[PDB]
Amino acid sequence: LPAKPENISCVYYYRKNLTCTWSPGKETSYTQYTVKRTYAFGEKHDNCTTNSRASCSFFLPRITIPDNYTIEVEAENGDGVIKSHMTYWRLENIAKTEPPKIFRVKPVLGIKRMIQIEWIKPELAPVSSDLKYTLRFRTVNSTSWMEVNFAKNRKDKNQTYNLTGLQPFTEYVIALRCAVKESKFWSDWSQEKMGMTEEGTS
Amino acid sequence: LPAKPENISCVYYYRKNLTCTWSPGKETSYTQYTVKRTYAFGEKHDNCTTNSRASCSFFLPRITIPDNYTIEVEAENGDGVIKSHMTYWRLENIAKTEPPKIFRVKPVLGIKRMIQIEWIKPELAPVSSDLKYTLRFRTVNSTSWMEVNFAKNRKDKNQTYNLTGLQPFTEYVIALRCAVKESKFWSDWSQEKMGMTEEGTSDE
Amino acid sequence: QVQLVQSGAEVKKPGASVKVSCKASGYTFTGYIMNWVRQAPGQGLEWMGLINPYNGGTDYNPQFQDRVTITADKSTSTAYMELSSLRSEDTAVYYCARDGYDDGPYTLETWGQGTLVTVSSGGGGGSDIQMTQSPSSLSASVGDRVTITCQASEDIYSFVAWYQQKPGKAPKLLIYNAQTEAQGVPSRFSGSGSGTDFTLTISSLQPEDFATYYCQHHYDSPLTFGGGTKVEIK
Amino acid sequence: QVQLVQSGAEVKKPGASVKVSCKASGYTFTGYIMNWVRQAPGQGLEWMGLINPYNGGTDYNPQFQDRVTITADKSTSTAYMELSSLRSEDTAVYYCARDGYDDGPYTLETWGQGTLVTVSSGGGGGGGSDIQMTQSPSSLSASVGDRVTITCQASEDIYSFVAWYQQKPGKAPKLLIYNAQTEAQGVPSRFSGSGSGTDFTLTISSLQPEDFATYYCQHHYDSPLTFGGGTKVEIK
Ligand SMILES: *[C@@H]1O[C@H](CO)[C@@H](O[C@@H]2O[C@H](CO)[C@@H](O)[C@H](O)[C@H]2NC(C)=O)[C@H](O)[C@H]1NC(C)=O
Ligand SMILES: *[C@@H]1O[C@H](CO)[C@@H](O)[C@H](O)[C@H]1NC(C)=O
Ligand SMILES: *[C@@H]1O[C@H](CO)[C@@H](O)[C@H](O)[C@H]1NC(C)=O
Ligand SMILES: *[C@@H]1O[C@H](CO)[C@@H](O)[C@H](O)[C@H]1NC(C)=O
Ligand SMILES: *[C@@H]1O[C@H](CO)[C@@H](O)[C@H](O)[C@H]1NC(C)=O
Ligand SMILES: O=S(=O)(O)CCN(CCO)CCO
Repeated sequence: LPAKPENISCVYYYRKNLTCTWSPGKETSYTQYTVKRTYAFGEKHDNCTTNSRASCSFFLPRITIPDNYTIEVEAENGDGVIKSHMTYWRLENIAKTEPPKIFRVKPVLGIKRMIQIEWIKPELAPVSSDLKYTLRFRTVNSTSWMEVNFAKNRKDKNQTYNLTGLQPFTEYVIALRCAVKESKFWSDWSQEKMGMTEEGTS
Repeated sequence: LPAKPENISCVYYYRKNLTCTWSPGKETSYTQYTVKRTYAFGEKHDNCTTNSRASCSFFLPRITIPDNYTIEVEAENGDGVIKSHMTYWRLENIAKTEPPKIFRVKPVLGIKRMIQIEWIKPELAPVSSDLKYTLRFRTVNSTSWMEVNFAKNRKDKNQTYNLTGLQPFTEYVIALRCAVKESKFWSDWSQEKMGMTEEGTSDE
Repeated sequence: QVQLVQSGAEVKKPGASVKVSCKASGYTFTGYIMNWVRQAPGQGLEWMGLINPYNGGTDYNPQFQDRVTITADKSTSTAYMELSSLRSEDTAVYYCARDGYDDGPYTLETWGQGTLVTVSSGGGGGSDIQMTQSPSSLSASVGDRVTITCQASEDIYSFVAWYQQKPGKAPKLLIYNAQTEAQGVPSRFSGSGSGTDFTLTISSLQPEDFATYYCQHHYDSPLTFGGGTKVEIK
Repeated sequence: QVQLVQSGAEVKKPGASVKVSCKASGYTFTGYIMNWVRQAPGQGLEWMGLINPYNGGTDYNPQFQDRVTITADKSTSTAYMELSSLRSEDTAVYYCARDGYDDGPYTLETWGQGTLVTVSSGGGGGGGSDIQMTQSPSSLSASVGDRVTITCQASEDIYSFVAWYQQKPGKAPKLLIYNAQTEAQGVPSRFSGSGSGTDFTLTISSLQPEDFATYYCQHHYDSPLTFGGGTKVEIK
């Protein structure tokens, strides 16, 4: 018999694909994998297949979000068939977006020891979701990053952030990443951008 | 009446298009132009049209080379139609190719006061015609070009040229252009390529 | 060297269409006219048409002018011949051929290996859901409550959408998932139901609402629509 | 704002094909499924198919499997719908539509303005030649070493615009002669052509084994190009 598929892992690249990978085990003779997906809260059924980690992908329009969906991987070789343990997924929890893009990194006039970052959202992102963010920043010379986190409401159109607690007349390198609030999968960091605080502390 | 078309001028961009332009004349009311072409030594007929230098283009497969063809531009307005003088052409005489591409500029080993240039023909090139070439060259110093002409038989496959009489151990900047033997329209110059003569004067 | 490599054999039912490809290499693609020719089994040669890849200009044999489309893609050096409305008499080997002699245009100097197209009787969500709507028309007055019904041949849970179509206009989505209002839909429109039985209700009919209404399952492909209900003015 | 702008009206002959475009703007083209739907005059909606511009995957209504191609071009944010083997019943308005609700896939949230396609005999750079070529004999049997001559006759004066091809069993035709008497490249010297006006001959001075084949003439005056019916040279 083939090994029992295990270590099933799925990622939803938002409006691109849903990929599930798994540990196939020792592949001793030609094995076919079939990933059986139940979705739309138990009401719809898709499959994808592959052969001799392993990987398999689903696409719009057979994805809905939000969703609770199940995955089981069947392996079949000459000797016979075997199914993995069932796995249970919340799609929003595994949704990954492209990074944001910062276009402006400069302070507001008169206000010391602070920089303001403005960015656009990734072009593809679920409008019916809150976004969380992590902004990493280091000075020109700095080796280690510092990070701060913040959340933005789905309805909040203001895509700025006031970064306080900084040093005067120092230049900071900055990068930004986002994800839906409920997701474990952060975007890749944005491209780095630079800016400088104003002099003084008044 | 329209002004009689005149200054008819034609260029055959090889295996792209034949274009004939002309001086239209007075622009008194809308003028529709018809270029009547007789080609294939008088055995075939084409035309193109345009409206309001005015311009008109012919395409493969309605082009043979070599060829003697004629052009006549008719202009029509409200008053009525007017013809130009018939003009007479050899397509090979107005055939323009794209530039060659030099890929090697190096002395023959041990041979003094000379560089050998090797090139490839333009991507579209009439295999049936003999080619002529100009090779332009100058030292890196120079603000001025020297030129030499040469020809290659169509049957000749050797696409090198020995530029001689150069200075010892000198860098030269070089460019090449070509055309069919019968044509008065040179290609643009190739991209420039640099090379250097060996040291010394006696061949070794 | 000059080569034309055509696509593989095809078998098609009467009334289908076929698209054959011809990939050119070893020369500048836009510099040469590409012709298409066919030969039925044991028969002679028939010219179909040509294209000039330089500007897309085509020239078709009028015996096929309607049914034949020749295209060319510079980026891939590939020509294509499509024949539409296939009949059994179109069974043949289809050849592309380059016209290459500077002093002999309209001749066929380099040929592809040819493509057999056979035309014969011997030439995806898999749902099979019918939607019926009732009634096909009704007459109402401004202010009336109106209810339109949609029936699915099978249990489709709550995967139904409703569209409004005004005269001369594209449909607009009103409702999906049986009951979710689409963006910018007046609240007088509501949907309900699940399973096989669905309704759209208009609580108070306004002048703009005299229109045709369509339901559609959105379970899985193929998608099918109800036959529509026309809401007309009494 | 999301816009879908379709190409203009079409009139096509029965038997022809049509290709409608649908130009998308105001959103990431590859992030949303595009559907095509049609509506015949005075009738309901029928779904035709969709494409996923992310990877080109299509899904077609089986009622048009042999006929519909849907394509998408990322560079121009444009989706296309081709329908071949048109019949009068294909007369309809054709709509592209975006599937845009995250919680409602397979619904049609944004629509193009529609493209009317009418199929009727009123729908639909040619040389206008009408030249017939006949050959004689239609077949002949001969021996290695024989001189053989084959004739071709044109229905009108075509000067010397005649070509000859050889087609060996199983193979594409090969050009032997053009302009009535110019040998194509790699053609043995035992092949020669002559004639002008209406009457042309091909002569094989000494028939070799490779030469047993079918020979076609063709005029190359102007389109439409036509061929003779062929002369099959067979082994005695
Ligand atoms: C005929 O061919 C000529 C030669 O390539 C074309 O001219 C070029 O046109 C492009 C686009 O307008 C220009 O950017 C090039 O610089 C032109 N080159 C030269 C040498 O003039 C011309 O447009 C063609 N004409 C037609 C109608 O196809
Ligand atoms: C899914 O999307 C990811 C991220 O863009 C990509 O790397 C992967 O190849 C995609 N898989 C398929 C099969 O489309
Ligand atoms: C989906 O799963 C979540 C987490 O288990 C649960 O809270 C929720 O009730 C489920 N949603 C629906 C609509 O059934
Ligand atoms: C035609 O050419 C002649 C001589 O070059 C010139 O004088 C004349 O003005 C031209 N005709 C025009 C510009 O219409
Ligand atoms: C073409 O013209 C040239 C001179 O203008 C002439 O020598 C030649 O014979 C002509 N070709 C023919 C065969 O008409
Ligand atoms: O050599 S060609 O350019 O073909 C001929 C061009 N002219 C004739 C028309 O202008 C000179 C002939 O005497």
